[PDB]
Amino acid sequence: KESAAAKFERQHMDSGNSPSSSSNYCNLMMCCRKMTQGKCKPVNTFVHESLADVKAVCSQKKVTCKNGQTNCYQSKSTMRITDCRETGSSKYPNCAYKTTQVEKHIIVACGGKPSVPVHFDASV
Amino acid sequence: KESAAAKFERQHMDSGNSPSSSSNYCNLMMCCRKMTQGKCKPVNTFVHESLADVKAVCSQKKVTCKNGQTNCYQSKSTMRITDCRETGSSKYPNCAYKTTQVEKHIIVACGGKPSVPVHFDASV
Ligand SMILES: O=c1ccn([C@@H]2O[C@H](COP(=O)(O)OP(=O)(O)O)[C@@H](O)[C@H]2O)c(=O)[nH]1
Ligand SMILES: O=c1ccn([C@@H]2O[C@H](COP(=O)(O)OP(=O)(O)O)[C@@H](O)[C@H]2O)c(=O)[nH]1
Repeated sequence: KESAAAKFERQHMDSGNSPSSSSNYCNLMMCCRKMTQGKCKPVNTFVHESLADVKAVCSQKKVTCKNGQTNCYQSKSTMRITDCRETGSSKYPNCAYKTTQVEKHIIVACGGKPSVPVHFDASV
Repeated sequence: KESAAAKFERQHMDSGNSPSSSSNYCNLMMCCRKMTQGKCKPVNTFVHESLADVKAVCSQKKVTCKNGQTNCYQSKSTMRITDCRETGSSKYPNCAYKTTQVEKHIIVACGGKPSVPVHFDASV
């Protein structure tokens, strides 16, 4: 069971950062979205366009998936995204990331009926 | 089991204009620090000072806790803190927070051995 001291540190301590630390976006988001459990997911992209716009990519340009699957689609326009990449100094369970703001076309794999994004393949 | 569509939304979607803005600090932190699981914690403060400085409060000015417990202590000096307060628009599981930065004395409950902060009581 989590100690009261550890609980206080979790709920109330942020010694290493401040709200103005914009570079801290990936650290917090990778944590929030449960991609730092068991191991640090080394690379992950968040998309800041609407869900509707990202869903619409499944009806846009058909392209080769990096893994050779044939259900990938490239966005018709660039999108505002953030790449989160684990730093060389990063070490589990303290997963540290570099935050890179980018505007590139995205490639997603689509699946299901209706066909919706299921995997982020790449930016180009 | 988490659907593929939902997994993509969790891993790859953060729709919005200024994702890394200081205004989003509480949204990110309250999620990462596990205070939005089950329900939105309505009010929470993060402290930007060193753990040593916060621990030092346990040997400073004794004050009664808001709840009548007798193990609270007030910091002799002000500390850099961030208050996170639920917005009007906020409703679980879409917890939404207003981020406000202030410099105030903190009041914490101290417990255990060594006596360390275990609860954040108030700022003054
Ligand atoms: O630009 C990228 C590249 C990869 N990924 C994620 O990283 C995972 C796999 O990483 P990558 O393809 O780079 O390495 P590999 O699959 O060869 O191990 C994928 O599931 C994606 O979710 C991402 O979010 N953005
Ligand atoms: O300035 C504050 C006041 C409250 N809290 C947190 O909010 C919880 C309860 O809030 P409070 O006692 O102030 O009001 P209550 O919810 O009991 O009516 C506490 O456990 C604290 O962790 C906080 O972080 N900062």
